[PDB]
Amino acid sequence: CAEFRIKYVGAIEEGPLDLINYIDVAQQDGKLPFVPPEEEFIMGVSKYGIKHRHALYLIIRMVCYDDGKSLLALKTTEYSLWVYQCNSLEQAQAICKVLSTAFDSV
Amino acid sequence: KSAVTTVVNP
Repeated sequence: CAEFRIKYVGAIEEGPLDLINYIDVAQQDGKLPFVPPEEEFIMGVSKYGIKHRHALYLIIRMVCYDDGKSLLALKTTEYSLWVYQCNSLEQAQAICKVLSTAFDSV
Repeated sequence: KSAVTTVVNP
């Protein structure tokens, strides 16, 4: 149950490499924007779910790269692809670390 | 060292 600081991007109504592309296509079209508004939201990573809540069983994959900022990607379930934006890469990678044991928590 | 990290659901 740790809390974080992020920026929001948007949502859609085999490996992680494919997930990055689907954002880059939906970004070059205009479905989801590149640079977000400065509005800072809390992304709490609890045992219950991603605290607007997301499951821990239905979640599949988390990706973080460098679009000196970063990006984020989820996979809840017809599939969903929730996209965010982190302050840096290290903190974006640090969120994965929480999911590494929160998965082993259930 | 790393550049892009991920975690898969078992």
